[PDB]
Amino acid sequence: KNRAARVRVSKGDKPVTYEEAHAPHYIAHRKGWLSLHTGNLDGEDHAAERTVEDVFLRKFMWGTFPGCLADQLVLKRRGNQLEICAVVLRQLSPHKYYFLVGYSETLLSYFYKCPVRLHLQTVPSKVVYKYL
Amino acid sequence: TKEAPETDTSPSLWDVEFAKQLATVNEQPLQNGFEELIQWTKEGKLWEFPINNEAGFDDDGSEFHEHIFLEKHLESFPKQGPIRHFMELVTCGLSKNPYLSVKQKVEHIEWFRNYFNEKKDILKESNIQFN
Amino acid sequence: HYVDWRMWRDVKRRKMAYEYADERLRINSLRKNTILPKILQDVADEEIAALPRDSCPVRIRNRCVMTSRPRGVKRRWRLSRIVFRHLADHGQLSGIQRATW
Amino acid sequence: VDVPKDLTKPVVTISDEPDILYKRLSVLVKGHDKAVLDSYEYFAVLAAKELGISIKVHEPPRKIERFTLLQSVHIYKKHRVQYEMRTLYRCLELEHLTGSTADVYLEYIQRNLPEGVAMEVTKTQLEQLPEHIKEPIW
Amino acid sequence: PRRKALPPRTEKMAVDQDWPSVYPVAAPFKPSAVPLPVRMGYPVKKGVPMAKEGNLELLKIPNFLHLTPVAIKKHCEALKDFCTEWPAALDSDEKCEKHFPIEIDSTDYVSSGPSVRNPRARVVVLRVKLSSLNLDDHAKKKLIKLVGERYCKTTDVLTIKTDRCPLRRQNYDYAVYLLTVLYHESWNTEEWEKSK
Amino acid sequence: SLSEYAFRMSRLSARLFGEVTRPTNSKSMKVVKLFSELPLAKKKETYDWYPNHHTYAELMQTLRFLGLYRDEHQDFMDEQKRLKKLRGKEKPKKGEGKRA
Amino acid sequence: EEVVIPKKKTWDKVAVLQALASTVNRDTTAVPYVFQDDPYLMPASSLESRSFLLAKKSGENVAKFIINSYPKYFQKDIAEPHIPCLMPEYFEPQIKDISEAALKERIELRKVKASVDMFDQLLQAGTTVSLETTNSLLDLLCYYGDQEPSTDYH
Ligand SMILES: [Mg+2]
Ligand SMILES: [Mg+2]
Repeated sequence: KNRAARVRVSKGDKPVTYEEAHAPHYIAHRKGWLSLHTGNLDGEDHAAERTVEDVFLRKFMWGTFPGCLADQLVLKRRGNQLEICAVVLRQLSPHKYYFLVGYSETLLSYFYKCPVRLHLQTVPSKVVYKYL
Repeated sequence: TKEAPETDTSPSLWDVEFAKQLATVNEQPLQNGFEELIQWTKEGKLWEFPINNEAGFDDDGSEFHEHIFLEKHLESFPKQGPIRHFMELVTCGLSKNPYLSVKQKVEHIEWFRNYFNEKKDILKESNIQFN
Repeated sequence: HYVDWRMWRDVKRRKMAYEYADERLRINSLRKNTILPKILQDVADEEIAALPRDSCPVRIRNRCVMTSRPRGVKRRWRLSRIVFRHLADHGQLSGIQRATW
Repeated sequence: VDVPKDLTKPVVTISDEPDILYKRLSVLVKGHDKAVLDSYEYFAVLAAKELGISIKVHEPPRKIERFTLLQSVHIYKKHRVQYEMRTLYRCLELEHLTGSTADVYLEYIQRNLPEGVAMEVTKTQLEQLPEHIKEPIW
Repeated sequence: PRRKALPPRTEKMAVDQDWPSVYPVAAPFKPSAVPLPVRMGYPVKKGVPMAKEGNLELLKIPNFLHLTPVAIKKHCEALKDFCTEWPAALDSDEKCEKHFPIEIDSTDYVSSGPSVRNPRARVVVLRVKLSSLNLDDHAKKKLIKLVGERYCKTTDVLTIKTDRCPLRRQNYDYAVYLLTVLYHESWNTEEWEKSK
Repeated sequence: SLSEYAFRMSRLSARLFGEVTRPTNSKSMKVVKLFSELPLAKKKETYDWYPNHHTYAELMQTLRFLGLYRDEHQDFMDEQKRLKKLRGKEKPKKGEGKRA
Repeated sequence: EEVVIPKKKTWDKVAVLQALASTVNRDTTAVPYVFQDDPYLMPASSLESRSFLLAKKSGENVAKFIINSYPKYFQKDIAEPHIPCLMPEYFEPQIKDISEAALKERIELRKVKASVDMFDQLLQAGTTVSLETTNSLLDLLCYYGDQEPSTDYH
């Protein structure tokens, strides 16, 4: 049987998100892409460096906002800019969010040598697409 | 006022710290998205449009005749013989190379000049007079 | 802090091959010709063979940058077939989708 | 009721040197999504009409690069997975521009280039015969 | 007690407002700012598409909310002061090649990333018809033998492509220089030419 | 297999376009290809193949001791390494090991 | 026949952005741009408005502290063109020798204590000190009042 990126059915008590409920054969039919850049286009270059930056960002943000991320990130590149769009929870205090936004935006700008901006969208609870 | 002040003299600490107080009166937080882009562009973080792939890269102000015409550096070599033919091929490829600078192309040539000065005794057995 | 020692040995090889790249280039030019004397070409055969082994570019291996896997590596992403699919199957690689036709 | 009584506009000085001419300006944008290109076309075409520029649009054929990989971590050769990257094109052929007009239009659309969309701008400049070419010296 | 979120500011918006002021530049989809009941997603059995609140699919879209027709027309009205007028004389292409017989091509590449470099930007192409040059029978016959496959007899166009030097200004100079030494050598007559 | 006029004309075109002038065999034309291109070892895909794992691992190790990054993986293996001390399965002293 | 070619127009690299910003106005339904456009993160009261920017400014200082304390992690430069404003700053003196040029480097970094304690050593040795160098030390001392400038952390 196939296993990649599939959430196995259960009794019915397990909540899943939209992206987590669709398998790889829906990535261009019912889902989009979590990262958007030009590396993988025909005739373009530096697709390998853009991938290592993505892998590091998803981990930097998972450990920098522990227990706060409601769903996967959405990385966007428009020229020199790098826009990180995240959906976070409302448990943490806003004072601590503004601290981490300025700490991460700055640390990542000096690391990758690019202007970085972070966009948060708070939700009360993790959105549920269905129950498996 | 005075026609010519002491422009050569550099501002003192009192003048450098007073100019930082005049840049704070007009200091205000970013009011819109456009202003952020403007601030970044002035600092140098954001690219200047329209896009130029050669931005910030001038190869030491070198003209095309410094990359393609390298037989000016072959004046310390035999004018005729195998060394000339060989060194006429090195400079032909060095002329077709857009990945090197003129400062790097001369290094290659100077290395051969010094290399043939150490092999003089070996070039005499083959009847080759290098300097 | 690399994945394994096999990876670490390749990092050193790519560093030593970058320092001697020009010296090896200039010497090979003498060998790859029928113009210069055989006596001189024989001396260049010994000078480039006396350079350290790790300076030779053929001793470099394109391993995966995440798992250090020597085989099954895609050169465009520098990843192994197993890691590439893990990111592509989760929609983390821009433009990559599954093929059907 | 609150509105800036006066507005400041960026200074545009006129130079003495002559301006550059462009017989054609070919803009080729790539992307993985077609609706993002159909939407970028509508924006780039409408921005040309308001600036007084001639523009023609055509859609070059797409390119699909495929490749296959093993399905399992160990053995099971027969069973593999195939992937593809789809590259869609959209060419915007402008005509009869100047250096300044193209400098403005390009900056306007390059900045608003959406995510996952590249661009190849081919500029066809008009020049005159050099002085040395007018007559022979020999 | 716990801090509660304020209601979305879409309710305070009026219908006859100025949208460009809300989305002046490119920005991600903010459901608390976009006053549209837009939905996205594949519905479950006897269900409806997911709402915009918390939807990641709408965040993945590169929206065009900052480029509404109202803004475009308003943006370009302020950009007409940077533009120049095209010579009315040069109406057609046949008249452009009579005063400007040379055409220089050069390509610029725009790609995401921290580096803007691209080695494909150094290339320069120079095209010119031989009918616009002051050549005679001999010079023209000799020029076509030097350039080789760079000349197309069907179109009578000489194409010079230069990608030797790092920068694009150098290759431009190289191409003009090549056109010059070709023109003059073509006019020059040598002794060996007699043995044709 | 060329006429004298064609040979002396081709030799001239080569001089103009900066190509090889002297008659050279295929073996010796590799010297032109060795210096007209950048060697494989100096290409950026070769010497910058790997990302510097020292920086990534040393940076995030420091950020964890500073309290700014939470590594769920170190916490896992730090809890296991703490339960093996209570069970007696502790790493021995170097040199003074079980063997001698 | 002669065709009149138009004159070339020039402008600054930010001129096209200032013309587009002149086409918009303040959004009445929104809070200042600097804040996060989100109901839970929007400042309700005036105290939040000021305490929310002081916390975001505090994260920028915590990152600069880490960037200047461990420069080696951020030295790798991949940007083209180079961005000088995104590279670690070096506040420590590099010329460890005692000379006239080694004191000038400690005056440009505003090292009051090190420069004065090192000026005595240079003066004790008897080496001639230029009057343009001793005048540059007075300015550093007359301004701060023989006290060290403020720093992120000691
Ligand atoms: Mg199967
Ligand atoms: Mg091999």
